[PDB]
Amino acid sequence: HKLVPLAPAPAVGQFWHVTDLHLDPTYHITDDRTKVCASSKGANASNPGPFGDVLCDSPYQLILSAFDFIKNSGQEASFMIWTGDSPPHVPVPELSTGTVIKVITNMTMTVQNLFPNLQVFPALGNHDYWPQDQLPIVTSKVYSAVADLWKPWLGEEAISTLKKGGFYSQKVASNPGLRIISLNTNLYYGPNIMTLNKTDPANQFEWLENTLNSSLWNKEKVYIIAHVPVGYLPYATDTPAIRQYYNEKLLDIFRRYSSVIAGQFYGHTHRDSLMVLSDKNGNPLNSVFVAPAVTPVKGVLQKETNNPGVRLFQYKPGDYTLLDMVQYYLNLTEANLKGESNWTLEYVLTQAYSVADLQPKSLYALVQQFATKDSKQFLKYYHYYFVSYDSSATCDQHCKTLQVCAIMNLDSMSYDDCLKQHL
Ligand SMILES: *[C@@H]1O[C@H](CO[C@@H]2O[C@@H](C)[C@@H](O)[C@@H](O)[C@@H]2O)[C@@H](O[C@@H]2O[C@H](CO)[C@@H](O)[C@H](O)[C@H]2NC(C)=O)[C@H](O)[C@H]1NC(C)=O
Ligand SMILES: *[C@@H]1O[C@H](CO)[C@@H](O[C@@H]2O[C@H](CO)[C@@H](O)[C@H](O)[C@H]2NC(C)=O)[C@H](O)[C@H]1NC(C)=O
Ligand SMILES: *[C@@H]1O[C@H](CO)[C@@H](O[C@@H]2O[C@H](CO)[C@@H](O)[C@H](O)[C@H]2NC(C)=O)[C@H](O)[C@H]1NC(C)=O
Ligand SMILES: *[C@@H]1O[C@H](CO)[C@@H](O)[C@H](O)[C@H]1NC(C)=O
Ligand SMILES: *[C@@H]1O[C@H](CO)[C@@H](O)[C@H](O)[C@H]1NC(C)=O
Ligand SMILES: [Zn+2]
Ligand SMILES: [Zn+2]
Repeated sequence: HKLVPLAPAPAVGQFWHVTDLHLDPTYHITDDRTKVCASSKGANASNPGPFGDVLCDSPYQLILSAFDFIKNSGQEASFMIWTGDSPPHVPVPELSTGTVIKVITNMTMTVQNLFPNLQVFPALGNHDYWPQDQLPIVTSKVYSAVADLWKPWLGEEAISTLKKGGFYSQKVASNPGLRIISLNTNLYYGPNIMTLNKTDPANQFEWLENTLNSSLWNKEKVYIIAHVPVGYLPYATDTPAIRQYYNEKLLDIFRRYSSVIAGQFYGHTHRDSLMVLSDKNGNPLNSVFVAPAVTPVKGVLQKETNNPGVRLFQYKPGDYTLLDMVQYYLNLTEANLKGESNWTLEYVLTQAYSVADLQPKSLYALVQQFATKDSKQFLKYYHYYFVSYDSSATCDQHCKTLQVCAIMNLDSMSYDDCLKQHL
């Protein structure tokens, strides 16, 4: 037979996920530690170095080290997802629309300059707007500016919806049959006073339903990406990450389409968390991966924070089932002491937890293990939750119940049931 595609001589696809870069262009080592970074809001940086400080957002040197690590890692990857939050945590009057656009431009061009051939799928974060959190339900300067910045990666239809509402879907050029849906979940975030009481802000739910329907009929698989996740904040009691009304509506769509959705990937929490979306009777439907931040920032009172992280997913080519996740990190104290970075493997999920893959069943069974008393699996998970920032951090019985309940129960009814039974 002539002119047949050439067969291979077990291939695995891979993609990167980076999030919550939070560049602080003010960062510099100075004798007066209240002047190291505007993101410390006048507190003395604790022990600052070239790669940052726990009381500061990311120096450019830290962000560049993360992307240089990716570039030089020897990992092949066919795309990258980037789930938002580029400007630093400074007060509203210290920023502006133009300043926000300048920072997002810097990060976008850093990526485009270092990875000219790599398609990247961004999502907007709640800090990717001026004033922060107030992302609107109609077009805006920011939405237009990111549409221009991200045009190398996005087709006409995606640019159109991004300009209008901050969301889009896009085919993955290197992966026929895979579509990325990039939601603007900041429309559902509590502090957003521009969307209070709207049943379908920016018509994103209607759009999402229609997009998933078309993916079904076009035999596509979907990865969902967004900044703010669904479900419950695992360190708090009964505090959904987005407003309850919206969390419930979004989860209803995700459950119904859970056979088309092969992955969900979020940021915002600056922590390494898992969730398993199940139906009301506890049949696992969809795996959810919240990635930790590059920035190590924390407030003055907060007891723990994260080390900087970036992560890589492995998936089945042409099928898009998730096979593994490799979490990398920077030991910030180690890097700052010597002045050179050593981005390094934190863990491989299948090896760390002795699971076969990232399918909902495999993670659902793992979390049953977490729940057993003195589970070594949960102890490891809690260490990884802060990206190995503090091995002596402990999670008492109340803390663990809040964590496990949030991992397994993404809707209000299931979550409440879990707390009533175990708290
Ligand atoms: C769900 O999608 C089907 C399929 O529609 C087509 O296939 C998609 C992959 C995409 O290419 C769409 O643009 C296509 O229209 C919808 O069924 C079609 O609906 C149109 C009217 O809008 C009708 O003229 C066609 O005959 C329908 N085709 C079939 C096979 O039924 C369907 O309406 C969508 N459902 C919902 C609830 O949105
Ligand atoms: C993004 O911003 C950084 C600095 O905020 C720019 O970097 C300057 O030059 C080198 C590398 O180009 C940095 O290490 C320095 O920190 C920066 N200079 C000064 C005086 O601080 C970088 O060029 C910007 N990138 C883009 C694409 O705009
Ligand atoms: C990151 O690097 C720091 C500094 O090297 C490590 O700090 C060690 O912390 C343990 C307690 O957790 C101490 O007993 C050691 O003496 C410290 N080592 C040094 C050389 O100071 C820290 O453990 C590292 N983080 C990880 C996850 O390995
Ligand atoms: C910062 O640290 C120095 C100690 O070297 C101290 O004199 C100064 O008052 C501190 N400022 C604040 C706000 O903690
Ligand atoms: C809007 O407010 C009313 C009453 O305050 C409430 O019944 C309704 O569910 C709210 N809608 C949304 C989308 O929050
Ligand atoms: Zn953030
Ligand atoms: Zn955020």
